[PDB]
Amino acid sequence: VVGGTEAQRNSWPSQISLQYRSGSSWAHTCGGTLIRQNWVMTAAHCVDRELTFRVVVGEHNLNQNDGTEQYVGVQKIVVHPYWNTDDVAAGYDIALLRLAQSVTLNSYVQLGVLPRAGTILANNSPCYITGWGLTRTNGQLAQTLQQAYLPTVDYAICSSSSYWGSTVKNSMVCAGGDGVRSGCQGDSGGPLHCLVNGQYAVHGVTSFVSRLGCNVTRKPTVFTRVSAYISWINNVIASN
Ligand SMILES: [Br-]
Ligand SMILES: [Br-]
Ligand SMILES: [Br-]
Ligand SMILES: [Br-]
Ligand SMILES: [Br-]
Ligand SMILES: [Br-]
Ligand SMILES: [Br-]
Ligand SMILES: [Br-]
Ligand code: NA
Ligand SMILES: [Xe]
Repeated sequence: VVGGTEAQRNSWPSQISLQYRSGSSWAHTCGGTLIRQNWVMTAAHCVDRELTFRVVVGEHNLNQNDGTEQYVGVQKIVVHPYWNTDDVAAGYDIALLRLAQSVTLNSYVQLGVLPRAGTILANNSPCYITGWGLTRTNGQLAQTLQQAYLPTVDYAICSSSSYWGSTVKNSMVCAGGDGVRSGCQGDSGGPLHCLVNGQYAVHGVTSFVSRLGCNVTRKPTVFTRVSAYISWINNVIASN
């Protein structure tokens, strides 16, 4: 998250850190959203590689004991069957991870609430992106969970020529684009939390930014629109 501020440790308890094994250690690669005690919603591109993944729930500082973490292996990965890794602009950047164990809920570990199917936010709706991704373009990961205020940019504006043109699809949510604040690498798969009727819900799964860089004016961060995938998500959880 570029231009973010440090999240309070109990503000976004469905955020997870998706990590892969590297040697005798684990490296954060992506975010995700806990949506069931044994299911995480993340971006399909996050699990393109044939790695060993784990999820950490109740994580705040990647590199320090918080006293609240639960570490759990990924037992099954269900990528959207229409996903194509060399066409992120096609969409379908969404995947569900079944955990090897059901995690325990507490103030630090809670299910993310998802929007109702079909729901589209008004232009400039209030949202926060959260994650441990780079804090600058070609920078380094955040040690502590970051949040940045990233109002939505609706499909008409974001699919216009000045913005993303035909690269963005209506199955995506755009947010930000102010040149200062953005998602960045390592935020992929994590949530966009948008305030609706007084409740935050996860409307977006972070998918991509500009090849030019993370905080690029008129290149808002692009997210998979969760409310386009509610039936998919329910079908997968019900079948697995
Ligand atoms: Br949350
Ligand atoms: Br559950
Ligand atoms: Br699998
Ligand atoms: Br269990
Ligand atoms: Br909703
Ligand atoms: Br939307
Ligand atoms: Br829809
Ligand atoms: Br749906
Ligand atoms: Na930690
Ligand atoms: Xe990203």
